[PDB]
Amino acid sequence: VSPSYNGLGLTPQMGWDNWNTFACDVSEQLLLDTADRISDLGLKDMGYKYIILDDCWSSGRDSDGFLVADEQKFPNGMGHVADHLHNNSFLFGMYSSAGEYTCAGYPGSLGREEEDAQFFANNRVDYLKYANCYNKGQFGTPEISYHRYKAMSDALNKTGRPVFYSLCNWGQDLTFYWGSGIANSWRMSGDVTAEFTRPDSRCPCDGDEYDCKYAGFHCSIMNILNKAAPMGQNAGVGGWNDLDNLEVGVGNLTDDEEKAHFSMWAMVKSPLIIGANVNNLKASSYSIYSQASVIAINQDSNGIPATRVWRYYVSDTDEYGQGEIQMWSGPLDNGDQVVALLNGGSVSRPMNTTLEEIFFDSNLGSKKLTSTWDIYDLWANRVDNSTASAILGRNKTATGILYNATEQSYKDGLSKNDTRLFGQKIGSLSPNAILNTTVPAHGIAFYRLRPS
Amino acid sequence: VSPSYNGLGLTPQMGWDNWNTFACDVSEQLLLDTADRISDLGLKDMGYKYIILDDCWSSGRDSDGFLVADEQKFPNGMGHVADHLHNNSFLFGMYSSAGEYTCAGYPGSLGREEEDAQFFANNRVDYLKYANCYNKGQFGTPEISYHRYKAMSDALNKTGRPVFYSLCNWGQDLTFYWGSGIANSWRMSGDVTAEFTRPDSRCPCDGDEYDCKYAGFHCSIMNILNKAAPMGQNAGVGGWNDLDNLEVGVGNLTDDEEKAHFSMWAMVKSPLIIGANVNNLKASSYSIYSQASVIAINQDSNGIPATRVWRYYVSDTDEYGQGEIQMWSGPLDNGDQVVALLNGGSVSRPMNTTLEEIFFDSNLGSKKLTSTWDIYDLWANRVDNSTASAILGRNKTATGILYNATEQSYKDGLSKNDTRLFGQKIGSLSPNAILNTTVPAHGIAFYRLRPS
Amino acid sequence: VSPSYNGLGLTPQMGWDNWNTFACDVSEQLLLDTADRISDLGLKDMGYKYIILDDCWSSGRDSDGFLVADEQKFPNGMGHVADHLHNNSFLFGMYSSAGEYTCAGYPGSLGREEEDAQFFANNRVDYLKYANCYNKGQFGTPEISYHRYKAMSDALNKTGRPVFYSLCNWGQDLTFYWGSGIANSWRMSGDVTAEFTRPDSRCPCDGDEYDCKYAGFHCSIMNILNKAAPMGQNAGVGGWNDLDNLEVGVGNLTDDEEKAHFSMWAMVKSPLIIGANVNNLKASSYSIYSQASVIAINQDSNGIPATRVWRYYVSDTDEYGQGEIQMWSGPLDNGDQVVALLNGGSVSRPMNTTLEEIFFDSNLGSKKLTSTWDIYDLWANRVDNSTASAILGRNKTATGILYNATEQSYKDGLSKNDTRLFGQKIGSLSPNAILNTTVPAHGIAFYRLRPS
Amino acid sequence: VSPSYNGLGLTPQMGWDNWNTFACDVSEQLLLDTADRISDLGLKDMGYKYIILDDCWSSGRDSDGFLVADEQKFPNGMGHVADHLHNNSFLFGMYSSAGEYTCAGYPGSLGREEEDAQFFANNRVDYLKYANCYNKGQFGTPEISYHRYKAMSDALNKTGRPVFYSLCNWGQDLTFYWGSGIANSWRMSGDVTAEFTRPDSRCPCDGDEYDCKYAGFHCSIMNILNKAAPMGQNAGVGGWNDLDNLEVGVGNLTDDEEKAHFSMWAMVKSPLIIGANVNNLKASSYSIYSQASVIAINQDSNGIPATRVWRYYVSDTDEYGQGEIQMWSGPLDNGDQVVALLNGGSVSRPMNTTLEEIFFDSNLGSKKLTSTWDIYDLWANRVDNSTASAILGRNKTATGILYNATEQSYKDGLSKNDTRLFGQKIGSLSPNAILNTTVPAHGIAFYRLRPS
Ligand SMILES: OC[C@H]1O[C@H](OC[C@H]2O[C@H](O[C@]3(CO)O[C@H](CO)[C@@H](O)[C@@H]3O)[C@H](O)[C@@H](O)[C@@H]2O)[C@H](O)[C@@H](O)[C@H]1O
Ligand SMILES: OC[C@H]1O[C@H](OC[C@H]2O[C@H](O[C@]3(CO)O[C@H](CO)[C@@H](O)[C@@H]3O)[C@H](O)[C@@H](O)[C@@H]2O)[C@H](O)[C@@H](O)[C@H]1O
Ligand SMILES: OC[C@H]1O[C@H](OC[C@H]2O[C@H](O[C@]3(CO)O[C@H](CO)[C@@H](O)[C@@H]3O)[C@H](O)[C@@H](O)[C@@H]2O)[C@H](O)[C@@H](O)[C@H]1O
Ligand SMILES: OC[C@H]1O[C@H](OC[C@H]2O[C@H](O[C@]3(CO)O[C@H](CO)[C@@H](O)[C@@H]3O)[C@H](O)[C@@H](O)[C@@H]2O)[C@H](O)[C@@H](O)[C@H]1O
Ligand SMILES: *[C@H]1O[C@H](CO)[C@@H](O)[C@H](O[C@@H]2O[C@H](CO)[C@@H](O)[C@H](O)[C@H]2NC(C)=O)[C@H]1NC(C)=O
Ligand SMILES: *[C@H]1O[C@H](CO)[C@@H](O)[C@H](O[C@@H]2O[C@H](CO)[C@@H](O)[C@H](O)[C@H]2NC(C)=O)[C@H]1NC(C)=O
Ligand SMILES: *[C@@H]1O[C@H](CO)[C@@H](O)[C@H](O)[C@H]1NC(C)=O
Ligand SMILES: *[C@@H]1O[C@H](CO)[C@@H](O)[C@H](O)[C@H]1NC(C)=O
Ligand SMILES: *[C@@H]1O[C@H](CO)[C@@H](O)[C@H](O)[C@H]1NC(C)=O
Repeated sequence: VSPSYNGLGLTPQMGWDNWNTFACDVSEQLLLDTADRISDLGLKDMGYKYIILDDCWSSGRDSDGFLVADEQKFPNGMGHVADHLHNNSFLFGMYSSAGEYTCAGYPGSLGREEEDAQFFANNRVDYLKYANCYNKGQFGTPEISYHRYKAMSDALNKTGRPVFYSLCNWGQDLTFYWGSGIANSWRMSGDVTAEFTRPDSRCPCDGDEYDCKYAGFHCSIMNILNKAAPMGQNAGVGGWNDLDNLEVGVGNLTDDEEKAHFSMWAMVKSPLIIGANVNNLKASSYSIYSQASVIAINQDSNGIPATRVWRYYVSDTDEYGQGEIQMWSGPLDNGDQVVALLNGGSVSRPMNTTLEEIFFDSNLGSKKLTSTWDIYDLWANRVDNSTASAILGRNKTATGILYNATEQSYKDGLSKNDTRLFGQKIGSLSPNAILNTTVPAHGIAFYRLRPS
Repeated sequence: VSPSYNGLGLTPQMGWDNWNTFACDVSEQLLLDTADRISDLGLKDMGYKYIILDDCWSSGRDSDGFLVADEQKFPNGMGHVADHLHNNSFLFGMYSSAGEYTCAGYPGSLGREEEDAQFFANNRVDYLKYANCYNKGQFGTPEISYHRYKAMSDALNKTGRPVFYSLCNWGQDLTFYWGSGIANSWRMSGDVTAEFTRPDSRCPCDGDEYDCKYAGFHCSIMNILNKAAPMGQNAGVGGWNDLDNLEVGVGNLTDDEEKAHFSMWAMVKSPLIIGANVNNLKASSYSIYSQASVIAINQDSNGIPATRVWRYYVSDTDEYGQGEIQMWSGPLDNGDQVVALLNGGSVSRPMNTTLEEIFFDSNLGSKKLTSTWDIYDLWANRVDNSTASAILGRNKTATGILYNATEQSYKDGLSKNDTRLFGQKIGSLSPNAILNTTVPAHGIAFYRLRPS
Repeated sequence: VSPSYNGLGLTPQMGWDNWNTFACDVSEQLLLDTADRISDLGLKDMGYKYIILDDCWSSGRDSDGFLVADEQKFPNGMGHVADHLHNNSFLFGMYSSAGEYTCAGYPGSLGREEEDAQFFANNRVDYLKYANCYNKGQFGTPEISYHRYKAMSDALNKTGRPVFYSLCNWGQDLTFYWGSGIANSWRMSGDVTAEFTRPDSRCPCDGDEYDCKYAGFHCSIMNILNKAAPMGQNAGVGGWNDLDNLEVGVGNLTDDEEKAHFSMWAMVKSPLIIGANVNNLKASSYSIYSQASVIAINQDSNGIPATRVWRYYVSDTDEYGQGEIQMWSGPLDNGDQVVALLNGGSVSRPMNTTLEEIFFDSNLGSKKLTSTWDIYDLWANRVDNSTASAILGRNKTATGILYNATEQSYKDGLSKNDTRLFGQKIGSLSPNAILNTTVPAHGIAFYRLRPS
Repeated sequence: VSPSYNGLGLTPQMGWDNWNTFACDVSEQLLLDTADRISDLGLKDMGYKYIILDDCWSSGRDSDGFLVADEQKFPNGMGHVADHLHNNSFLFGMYSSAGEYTCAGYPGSLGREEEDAQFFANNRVDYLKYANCYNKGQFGTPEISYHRYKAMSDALNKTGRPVFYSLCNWGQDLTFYWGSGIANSWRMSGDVTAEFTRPDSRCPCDGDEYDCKYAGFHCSIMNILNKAAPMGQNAGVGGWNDLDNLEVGVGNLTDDEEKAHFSMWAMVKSPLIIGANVNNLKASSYSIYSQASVIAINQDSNGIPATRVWRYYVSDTDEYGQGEIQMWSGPLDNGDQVVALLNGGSVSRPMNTTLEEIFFDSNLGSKKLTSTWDIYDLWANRVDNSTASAILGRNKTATGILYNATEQSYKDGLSKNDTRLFGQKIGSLSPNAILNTTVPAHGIAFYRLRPS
């Protein structure tokens, strides 16, 4: 633990990014309509405050060296978009790269940090995603990468405007070590894709290679989670490990895969950023994004990422030869404990654990191991497929259905003991007893344990 | 994507180099005769414009510190060779090393970049191959290697002469990351040899070791292709991965090995540089170099290297214990798709793929997966062994037989739909159907798919 | 061998640290009571001189930039604690980090080395544990880490006060190479835990990965010993490999595990620092800490760490799939030899060795291989469970029971031949004969061999 | 190839070092007696010119900062020893470390390069072995190690005295790349030991790990040879890979192991430095050192290290689980070829090769593959055990028995075709025929092939 370097990111950020679906194809209308839609679906009031505009937004640089927004896509300027967003209680996020160009080939900020930082402040920006493309060889050791990213960190501070600073260097040069003191969140891997396990030649580093020299992209959900496992210890209040935007609602993942993906991202205190097209979001995906129970885990005050307790490879492998089972446990602020039984195998299986395994750093005969604990299924009481369809199809309102965090912070709700945030009690676990369930293929059992 | 740093290399370079056969043994006559021969065989007009003179060309340095060409080998100077080449519509390329000496022990350019750059400009040079021998410990991190190669990059720019800058550092210190902003192409491995699979003690890094600390040489064709697989994502217009000169016509590769080698080099957008002795070139090798269909893939406008979709090891291993099968797919500018089924096994085998595998980043129900595609064998209509022999034996002319890119750029030919550039339609692939062929040992099936 | 850079640490340091049990929860009273208790139990006079106060002791920094001790925990200041300790013949140790903050988030010493060094001298400090948290990207190569730690090394020297300088960078950037010239001891791994073999996701580097890029913590006893194995050759008089505080009396290790852990730590010349709560220490653990025989090995004059002679994996694996057997041998100053037969297997087993294996660098027919050697069980004559309980329960005094090193240095005792420091002779080993024993699961046979 | 940076080391150096047997225990008498003995046994006139004094020779530094020789060991100074050596036609070599201290703890030369260099010149030194102990963190990248060793390289040059500069950094930071331009030879691994295959915990890097981060020591003969295999390509006239002093006559290697060890060291163009006590040298070891045939390979003009053609692991493993077979081939200056069939297996076995395998870089139908070659056993006509005993026991003189290179350089002898230097013709190898022999366990078949 250390204080937030800039007072922001006391919990992981939440919001939305246009990349995963719209890529370069962007506009003022797309952004604002989507913003409205996110607000209308009640996701904004769940915490999804950040509207993040990605790459391909500028047209070039003007006479003063300052950045110029592509007026075809943005005919009123950027600050105009910020204002619309602020008026609807959103926060506004923009994109750049710590290099000559951005990953799509547009002007980059390397050596031009102050001008660009000021441009973002001038256009009333709250959040900067800062990439790693075309960095002119300014990487390869922790020090050199640290200074390149400190440049913009300092540049933003100089503008006097509070800006949530999001590093996007894919974990290059061991970012988990040096991120906290200059940033609020750092990407720790190459880009995620809508694949749960699939290895990819574009993502050469496997799950064990947290110190990757070619981060790449099209990395699977399990590849990134596996890379993040040891990094939890270097995350905390004010500085988080970023496992990339959520793929829930994107591509062709199963409901089980989407739950597992969303739960784990929340349990390791990763930024929860919607990658889906909210105007073309399916019901099952929508109810996953809106699971207040799980969001509460991610938004835990004085957040601590969960720890992977064990991992075994299984003979039940998928079409890609992948198959492993995992257990994760983690402390919660109010004395509770998160537990995940993760079945990455190709077949439905029984999974089990004990109190000894759950409270991994507790000695024999200690309170936690000698007490009885109530088990809450965090996935219970999820918005059903019919209700979600109705809300998405504008027939119903989200009001009264989805938990409102604007009305009542997650911390408050936990203090008040909202069944809304704790899921449903399905039983209890006692010393010398075993917790057992059936966990679907590529699925999860996700519990919150409370003392009896 | 980013713009070409110097406006050159909008497609991968094509041409010829004396090293693979003649090594140090060089002369004005060898160069000029070969140039004429390349022109006469019609290869020049296919795109093979660059005549690259390699090592062992200088005799020392003169009183002014400037380089001096070995007058026994070059009695008229270098600019005299340039002129002959320009007159015959060739472009002229020379060699140096970012070190104290060249790999053969001749004067090197380290710390003497401006003088040497100017010398090349003064002798009207269009292309520089810039090696990595005797670099005085100026390597080991990306930064230090970047600055060493930037030195000459800057030095060439200062001369005001357009020069195609070809890096030859064998991928040391992760060149794929930093090459684009200062160069047009970069060697990404140690030297190739006329072996398809053979591991070599002089090339200690295997196919998976793209981050190699001892690049070495005598690396097999499959060793280099395997190293290049993840690097595709860091190549594009103006900056290419260089998998070293072609070994087609050199050594004792089979026809199938030569086709596979040539196709893959083209599909990953590698420089296509003839390493063969064109005055002693055999028929089968000649027809491979002259396959307009395959060159069109390499010379695709807005070029994107193909992606390796899958790779499996097989029990059919050769004399060296090597045996793997690969599938590669890649987007083409006009909406087409390149597909390669690569049999690196020791035995002829059936190979298969689907549309789902071919369009690897396409969601279910999307156009590409729901449409029907016509399959074109890119190796059809190749110059036969009799015709090629006749052309090489001067009995026939290449004119009217080989596609003339000078007369009609590859892009135009693709727009005009020249059967010359598309191969022969052998069928079509529909959703839920499987594409199946028989692929020879160490051979390839190489397709272009067009929408129906 | 090289002289001690500062004249201290001629043998490995011994003492106690509050972290392993009390963590942040500390006070003047806790420290002083514990000090008294350590003295009363006779451990002080065995060599456990250093009372090391860990993290969470400061409240902030004062107006002059100097450090300020948290007056709630320390209402008389630090020098007041030093004095009480000096008066009772203890030495006083404090904590800081070569970073912006300490690992618990309190003021760190990076860039503020002189002020902080002076503060420690002013408060009459004898020992500094200097951590690696929040180091602002000042790591990644040996050189950069070396200078960061040299900064404080120099800063302490400037104060003119003798200070035992203990590095705590977890072996990052190959500390064993550069530690000796600027420090007395260096942590060579991430934090130990009360687990003998258990792999942990928070400690990603296994036993073979001595060059670890994410040191982590919760590393098992065998994980750290395995990492230390090759490092012996870079330790000696004045500069030692530090395998972290002893876990004897902490958590739930078996008696056999505690003996193995304690013996090995001693045999490799690691600092012997009590991590146990001495006010809640159990009998068996107490008798282990008080084994004069084993301490004599650690405190050997002109100390040389032992060498691991062999290591095999066995099918007798524990609940964590871990199971290996090891033999270690090491020269002693008086011509004797330490031998350890280490059974990390899950089952009791016979273990054997010869003189050829014991004297691993001795040629055939040399004196050591041709002589006969007496075998001394170093674990014989250990304080029994009844006597220790009595001493801990204040019924008996340690005086007359525990060896007094203050009264008679270990070297003297070895010269005088105290059966107290040599254990019990259990037999002899002759050329061509085999030394065989039964070694318990997770246990050790620990011998001193003397010439007949 | 590149010229020798200083004109020395046109062939690998030959001589003797006191370390392998006498370690720190040294004197003027030991050195001079040994020198006389080496001369009397006729080894000096075989090329063993360099008498290298190792560590533990100085007593401290004098008032001027200059080095002071330990007058108990050297009561006449060092130049006095040089003179005795020059008078007997020897060359004199001394030791230092690019660090604060030497490996035994005596004054080191880091930051004091000029004074020390001048001290060596003043005492008429011809050769410097320059170690890597206590280097104050000045390693970790190629550049930093390069400059540290360039310091002394420059310092020696400044003295104007020709000095053979021998690097001893154990291959740290890829020395094979940067050694040539500043040195004559570089250690490429940790210290050798009298073990043929034995893995050792003090030498953690295996045979494949040429890029070692903890070089260590007590590395086996096969461990070092395996590390050196890829490095041949970076050695040549003026700059050689050093595989450490010869262990022939030291410890308890078999005659077959000693032959294999000596042959391979010669074939890869390593320095041939006697590590044995020449006053206690056994017959079989003596005849190995004196095999003119094999020395001629090492001392080949325009020397090129041999290439390992293939390597397979065998089921015939020794007590340490080690067992591999190797074939090495290499070009010789006069057009001949060295061939080694190396049996690292535990059992005697038949080994075979063809001309295609021997001439690994020759195409089918080329002269070398189509010609017939005469096979010469390089180990034939070796001094027998009786004659060697007599010479060592002073009964006979070496004169007329051992080849005299002082009288006739190896190059001359090869030109004159001395059966003395070629071994005995045992047959011939023709195209499509197989060369087969029986090779002993841990033994070698070592051939020179000549065209018929
Ligand atoms: O472009 C915005 C992108 O930046 C970050 O990217 C990492 C990724 O960038 C490139 O990927 C893409 C494919 O999505 O490839 C082309 C450029 O050739 C671009 O259209 C696009 O960015 C590189 O090709 C990859 O090497 C690199 O891994 C960021 O992580 C993304 O979220 C996104 O914001
Ligand atoms: O010399 C021209 C050569 O430079 C580059 O070199 C890498 C390669 O150089 C040396 O190998 C040599 C140089 O003459 O190449 C032949 C092999 O056919 C050998 O006779 C000789 O050793 C170094 O010795 C090697 O370590 C190194 O791998 C460039 O990459 C080549 O394309 C070529 O232009
Ligand atoms: O001492 C001369 C030695 O220097 C080089 O060795 C590296 C090696 O040195 C140390 O080994 C020895 C044992 O031989 O250990 C003691 C004290 O530690 C010394 O007397 C002696 O040098 C280190 O312990 C090792 O870690 C280190 O690797 C050189 O390589 C040798 O050839 C020789 O010249
Ligand atoms: O706080 C003093 C501590 O510093 C060293 O620890 C390394 C260890 O620090 C961090 O862990 C901490 C502190 O131990 O433990 C909890 C749980 O994470 C946090 O409050 C705090 O950050 C890092 O998280 C770990 O990655 C790192 O390994 C030292 O080694 C200890 O002996 C102790 O003095
Ligand atoms: C994944 O593939 C499924 C087929 O199993 C397909 O249904 C999804 O595409 C969506 O189909 C919907 C038809 O009910 C359509 O209304 C929706 O717009 C479409 N989504 C997109 C992005 O084209 C596929 N899912 C996704 C997210 O692509
Ligand atoms: C290795 O062990 C052999 C027995 O296998 C032994 O003979 C060697 O010792 C040497 O023996 C010589 C007579 O054969 C004797 O003259 C010599 O003094 C002796 N060397 C030493 C150091 O004692 C052993 N060889 C070595 C080199 O130690
Ligand atoms: C600027 O930096 C200081 C810390 O030096 C911090 O307290 C402050 O909040 C930062 N301000 C902004 C606007 O980022
Ligand atoms: C003393 O107690 C320990 C338990 O901590 C036990 O394991 C050990 O065997 C006892 N000692 C003896 C000699 O039995
Ligand atoms: C010479 O003696 C050695 C003993 O070490 C033995 O290996 C070898 O076989 C002997 N030579 C002959 C020719 O018998």
